[PDB]
Amino acid sequence: CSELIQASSRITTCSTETKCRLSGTALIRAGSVGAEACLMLKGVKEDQTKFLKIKTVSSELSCREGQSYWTGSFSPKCLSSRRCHLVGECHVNRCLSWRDNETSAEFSFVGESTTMRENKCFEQCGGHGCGCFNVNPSCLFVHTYLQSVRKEALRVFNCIDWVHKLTLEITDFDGSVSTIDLGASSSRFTNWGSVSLSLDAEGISGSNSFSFIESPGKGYAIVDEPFSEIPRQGFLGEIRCNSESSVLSAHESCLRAPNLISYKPMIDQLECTTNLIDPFVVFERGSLPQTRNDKTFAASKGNRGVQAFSKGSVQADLTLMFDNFEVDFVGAAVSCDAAFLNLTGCYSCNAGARVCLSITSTGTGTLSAHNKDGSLHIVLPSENGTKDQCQILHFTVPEVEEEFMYSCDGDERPLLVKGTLIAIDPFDDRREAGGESTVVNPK
Amino acid sequence: CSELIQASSRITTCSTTKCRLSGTALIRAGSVGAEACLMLKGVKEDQTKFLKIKTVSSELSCREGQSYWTGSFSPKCLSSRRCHLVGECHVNRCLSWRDNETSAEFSFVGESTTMRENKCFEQCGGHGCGCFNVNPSCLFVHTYLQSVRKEALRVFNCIDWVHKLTLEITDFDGSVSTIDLGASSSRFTNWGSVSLSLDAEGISGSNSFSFIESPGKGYAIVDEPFSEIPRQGFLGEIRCNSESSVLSAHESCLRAPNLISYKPMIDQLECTTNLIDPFVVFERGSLPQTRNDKTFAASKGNRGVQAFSKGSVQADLTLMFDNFEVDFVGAAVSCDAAFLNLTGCYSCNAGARVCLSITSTGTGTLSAHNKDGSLHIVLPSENGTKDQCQILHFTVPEVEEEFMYSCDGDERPLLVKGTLIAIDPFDDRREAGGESTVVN
Amino acid sequence: CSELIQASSRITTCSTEGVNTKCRLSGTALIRAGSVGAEACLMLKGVKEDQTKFLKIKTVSSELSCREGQSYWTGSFSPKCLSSRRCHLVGECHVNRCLSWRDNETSAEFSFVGESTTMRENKCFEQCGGHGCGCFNVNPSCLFVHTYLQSVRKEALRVFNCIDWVHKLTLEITDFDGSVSTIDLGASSSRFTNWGSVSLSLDAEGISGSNSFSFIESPGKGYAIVDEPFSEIPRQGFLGEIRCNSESSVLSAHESCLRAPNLISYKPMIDQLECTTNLIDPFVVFERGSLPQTRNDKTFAASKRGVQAFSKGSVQADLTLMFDNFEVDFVGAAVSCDAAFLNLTGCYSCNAGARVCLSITSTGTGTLSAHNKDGSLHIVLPSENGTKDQCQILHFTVPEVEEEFMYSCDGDERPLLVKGTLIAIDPFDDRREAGGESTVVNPK
Ligand SMILES: *[C@@H]1O[C@H](CO[C@H]2O[C@@H](C)[C@@H](O)[C@@H](O)[C@@H]2O)[C@@H](O)[C@H](O)[C@H]1NC(C)=O
Ligand SMILES: *[C@@H]1O[C@H](CO[C@H]2O[C@@H](C)[C@@H](O)[C@@H](O)[C@@H]2O)[C@@H](O)[C@H](O)[C@H]1NC(C)=O
Ligand SMILES: CCC(=O)OC[C@@H](COP(=O)(O)OCC[N+](C)(C)C)OC(=O)CC
Ligand SMILES: CCC(=O)OC[C@@H](COP(=O)(O)OCC[N+](C)(C)C)OC(=O)CC
Ligand SMILES: *[C@@H]1O[C@H](CO)[C@@H](O)[C@H](O)[C@H]1NC(C)=O
Ligand SMILES: *[C@@H]1O[C@H](CO)[C@@H](O)[C@H](O)[C@H]1NC(C)=O
Ligand SMILES: *[C@@H]1O[C@H](CO)[C@@H](O)[C@H](O)[C@H]1NC(C)=O
Ligand SMILES: *[C@@H]1O[C@H](CO)[C@@H](O)[C@H](O)[C@H]1NC(C)=O
Ligand SMILES: *[C@@H]1O[C@H](CO)[C@@H](O)[C@H](O)[C@H]1NC(C)=O
Ligand SMILES: *[C@@H]1O[C@H](CO)[C@@H](O)[C@H](O)[C@H]1NC(C)=O
Repeated sequence: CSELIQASSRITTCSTETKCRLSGTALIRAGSVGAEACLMLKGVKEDQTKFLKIKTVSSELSCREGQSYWTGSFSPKCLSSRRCHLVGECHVNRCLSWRDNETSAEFSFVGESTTMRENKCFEQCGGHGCGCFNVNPSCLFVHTYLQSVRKEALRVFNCIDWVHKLTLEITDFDGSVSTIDLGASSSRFTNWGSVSLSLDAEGISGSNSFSFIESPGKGYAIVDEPFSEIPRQGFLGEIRCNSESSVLSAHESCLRAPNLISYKPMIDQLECTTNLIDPFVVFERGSLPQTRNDKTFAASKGNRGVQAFSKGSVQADLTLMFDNFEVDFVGAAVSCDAAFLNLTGCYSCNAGARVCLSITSTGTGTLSAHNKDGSLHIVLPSENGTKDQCQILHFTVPEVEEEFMYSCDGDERPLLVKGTLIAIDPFDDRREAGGESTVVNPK
Repeated sequence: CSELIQASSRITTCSTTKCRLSGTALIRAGSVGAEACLMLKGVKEDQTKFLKIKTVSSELSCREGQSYWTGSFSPKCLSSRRCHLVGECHVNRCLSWRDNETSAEFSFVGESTTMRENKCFEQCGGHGCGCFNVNPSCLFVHTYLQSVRKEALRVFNCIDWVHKLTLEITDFDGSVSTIDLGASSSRFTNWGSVSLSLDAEGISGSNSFSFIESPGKGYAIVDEPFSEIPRQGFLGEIRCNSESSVLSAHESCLRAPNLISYKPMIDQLECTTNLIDPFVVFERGSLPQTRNDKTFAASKGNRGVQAFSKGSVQADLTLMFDNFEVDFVGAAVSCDAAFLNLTGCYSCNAGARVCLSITSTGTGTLSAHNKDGSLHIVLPSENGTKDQCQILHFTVPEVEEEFMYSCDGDERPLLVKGTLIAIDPFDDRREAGGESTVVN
Repeated sequence: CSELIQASSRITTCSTEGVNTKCRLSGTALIRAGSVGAEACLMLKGVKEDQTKFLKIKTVSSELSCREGQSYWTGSFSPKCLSSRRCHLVGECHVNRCLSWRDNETSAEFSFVGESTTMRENKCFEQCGGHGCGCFNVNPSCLFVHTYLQSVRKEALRVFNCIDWVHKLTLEITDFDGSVSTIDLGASSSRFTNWGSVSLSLDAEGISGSNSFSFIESPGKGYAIVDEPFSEIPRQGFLGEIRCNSESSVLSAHESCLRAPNLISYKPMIDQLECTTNLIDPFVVFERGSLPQTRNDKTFAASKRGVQAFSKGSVQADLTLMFDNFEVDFVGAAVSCDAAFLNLTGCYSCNAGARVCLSITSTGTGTLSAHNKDGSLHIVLPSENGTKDQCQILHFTVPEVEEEFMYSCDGDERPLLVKGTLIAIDPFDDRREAGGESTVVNPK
């Protein structure tokens, strides 16, 4: 039992059209995941007692997605062919006037594709030193196309709506147990009265913008940066498509930021390169579950989308109404014993460090702990028995040694969170790909 | 009537010693249109007094921060190629050319206060390129920018979101007044006081955003963080401090580096830009736009933007009644709800609009949820039949989703079904510019 | 006294485990935090005995502590280079050698430079040939370039984001003694006192708004806010386009530092060469956002370390009070205050905003609340017995501000005119050009 009640009152409710019903009313807080109000009720005018438990099972924010695109890993492949001045297409203005969608006759053997591709021409040296009788600039013709490095894609998306669901477990007067789902300003009729989410203060808060990646059949990941609305070089989605299949085939309908392919002309040699963000590196770094500002992001039931779970404290008021019954008393909290187990993770990182505790109690409650200056907060569930419970904290030193005071009933006792965390070196998701061209013999 | 009451108590208050006994009711705002019906009993006397409190709207006002003007810019250039050892084309000059130096090739060009730059690109020499001298020739270029359209756009961020909760209060005699309350504010009435005692209204979510004003044509949202300095490939890569400066493409405007591209072709030359079209950005996000159940729209008078909570509202009101306490409260009445239509897109920021036919016998709130609770609908119910709409976000083209609804708490099914359109991946970059005017 | 009472009743609490049956009867009071300086004055009466005692509860501060995530060091860097042009067929200037040059290949032209652990790169640019460029052969000459970076100033800056914002509500509680104690509450927390317990039963405090931001630490010189999202990797045109894992690595421009592609521009001029950078000046960024800074009524300041967000006006939290064997008898009434507009200093259309100051005359401790006509501007400031000045940040969009406020501490509002002149802040570019002409090496 948890101490959850904030207020208790009697209310008369009349049906205007004219019957009147008298109800006892209790304003309780959800408190935290696992918290449970134990209520014994007394009849208002009659001498009867009833029993009722209301338990906070979970607090979830469902991500309703907005804009979405597919991306992946890409790499360039080059065809090259240099002609002397006055040979082939290498006359006067042609090379310098070349268009990205004009294919040189040097590459006629190439059939038409539906692939992301471009064409270039670079003036090179002339004269004997470059195998030409003519001294004017020779023409290095280049045809390039993109290919998927691996035959799998990633779907990147933003979250526009975070829809709250507060799941409650209610043990009614008859002892029957039901699950009640409540949204914002929602009220549910029960056989003993009603229960309503009368004030909801749950929501995504903080100073960071973020988005998510779906890896088909391999889960989700968080991107700790704002969603990129258009293709931009140096950003995730600098190459993007409208389908999973178009990423795999590097289809021409994909969008890409300007100038993503580099060229290094070397007379008869030529390197075509890219320096793209590796989205799979991004995915592995932010692989769910991830916790940010006490919100745990993970895949929903059936891997349909992402959700933010509260695993500890919950900020929601619940108004209970009991027909013809009012509060006699509430169940008292019981103490719990907590022992530090381990601390694992990194410091100065978004993911943070995982602290695990062993919790022993004789009833369902909530462990609440804090460091001295109150900069750190631990909130974990307790029950009749002994379970390990973990959560994420964020530190900024390698050698952590911080004392906490904890309790489930208000009688605080010391607990030392001690461990070694690792550093994460500054990183760069860009990876060079590509290389020398395939040299075509002159025709 | 709505069941909004959370707590009821009898509180005595003492000044300094005069003491006043007031009935005290803690009610939830609930949602827009929700109305608390309170019959009071004389604490001292033997009178019954009726009182109604209705939530009319809940607005967050955007107090703006940094702001700039921008537009749709385009390049126009002059070019002139000279042979080596001719004119300025000597030794080091072309490779050493500075952006702010106008070539003597364009000595006929007057003074300017427009954004401009200058380049010199070496080109082929020798007989094949019309020069006796075999050394590299010099293609000089003078480029300035201009505004395509004769209109500009002001981009800005929002630093403060200031809450206003507007209440409609019905006195004992049936007199109706309107009260506005901000955070932690109270207001005296002729029957006591109403105060916003706990406010959980605010802008929450996983996205940062900004806004654009189009003078006399309304506002738009920008579903991306405000760009603090000029950056290539972002809105405001070119920006000015005024509207008039955008139209003249004045030299005081800022530019990110290297926004103008050059393609020298011996005697031909193209100067091009590939800039974000802010007008396209504007049209995509033109208000009203709804994000995380916040409806963003122009404030009345068309003076800045506001966020309206058109459905659910999270705020506690504390009511005090002088010498009166709560006798009873009006019961909620049930309503009938039927699906009307569903219009919009899927996997898009704007979302889709759902409309319901709602019939009831009194003022109240309709609440709905799909099976897994990932979708939520909150809409006002009234006596009679009225249409009500709200924005939802989906990720499939064919929607078929059963909702359970109630106004009184007794749930009934309802089917939201319709077809949503796709929005293809887009790029706001638009190519502009072209060939130069060739001198001589 | 403040009017903070929201509910009041008796609650009986009992052990239900079957061991020790101890039922305690408590009075219970649900109060709003209201704002900084808000103080509930509670006269309690005995529940089992004929006794009275006075109790006060005052909201002292509401702090959100930044638990940092990813972090990096940066600074202002500058390019320095050596250049040496060789004619075609001379030295390394053969076939396609110049066009094939790799960033990490030092030219033989610069064999004299010692071992280096500094950020550096090498280039080769083809230049003119023939007798006009001092060469016998007409194929392109080779301008070889070796470039290294250096830090201008001997300072560095640490840029970081905030992942967690841990709330702490501090209260001053005056017992029946007159004795005052300070208590700290986190979310859904309870603290026992000698008269019962106080618990933060509903917490509506948090970082809200439409902007993402991060922070900069200047070692021994405070912090700053950056009104833009943290950049996770080096990107040209952004803070952190060059970043390091330590302060000293910034100062030495160490090779372990990361940088975005092509941050060094080159201007080949036959035997002259300019190597330049146009990097974001992080010290300019720091100065613009120097703490304290107020955003959406949140005052960001140093912890005194790390950064915190203070709610100095309104505070949105409910507190649940339990009194052992005591219940609420009555509460102290709020008092009127009179406000006088002092001054208004700052800028318009800017993230920093403008600071308004009032002089608030009252007869007791409370809270002043005000609003302009359309309710787009809100003012919440602490009130005290006497005449005292108080200030807060507002945000405007005009150089000449004219706003009429209706203020109150009890509920009956009176007019108040706010009038001032705010400066404009022109659009800015944090980029600064650096570097210049190469040191020209003589051939060997
Ligand atoms: C609490 O559970 C008691 C039995 O649970 C036992 O389970 C074991 C796994 C181990 O944890 C033992 O220490 C436990 O005692 C049961 O006998 C009690 O009745 C329960 N207590 C309450 C208050 O329900
Ligand atoms: C409540 O509604 C009653 C019925 O509404 C009428 O108006 C029509 C528009 C349509 O809804 C029909 O059902 C009805 O003829 C009306 O008679 C009552 O006066 C209304 N009462 C109040 C208090 O609004
Ligand atoms: C028949 C004479 C001859 O063979 O000399 C060369 C040709 C032009 O050569 P090309 O462009 O056909 O192929 C060059 C091979 N490569 C790429 C290895 C350099 O004639 C000229 O010198 C220019 C007219
Ligand atoms: C008298 C020397 C002469 O006139 O011919 C020049 C030399 C090559 O010159 P270099 O590369 O050794 O140095 C010149 C210094 N510079 C480029 C900075 C001006 O010979 C050739 O052209 C090919 C053998
Ligand atoms: C290339 O694009 C241009 C338009 O920019 C078009 O006119 C031309 O036909 C295209 N060429 C080919 C081969 O598709
Ligand atoms: C830490 O403790 C938890 C809880 O039992 C356990 O699951 C986990 O494996 C432990 N990790 C390490 C590294 O010991
Ligand atoms: C252009 O900029 C240079 C900077 O070196 C300056 O000396 C010069 O006065 C400016 N104006 C002109 C017309 O060159
Ligand atoms: C959907 O129904 C609403 C309410 O009647 C109406 O205003 C709107 O025009 C309808 N939409 C379409 C596309 O018919
Ligand atoms: C330069 O870097 C390449 C990889 O890009 C490496 O293979 C090569 O060994 C490096 N050369 C030197 C001299 O460090
Ligand atoms: C404005 O008044 C405050 C209150 O005393 C004072 O601290 C500040 O210096 C004043 N500033 C100006 C510019 O008058």
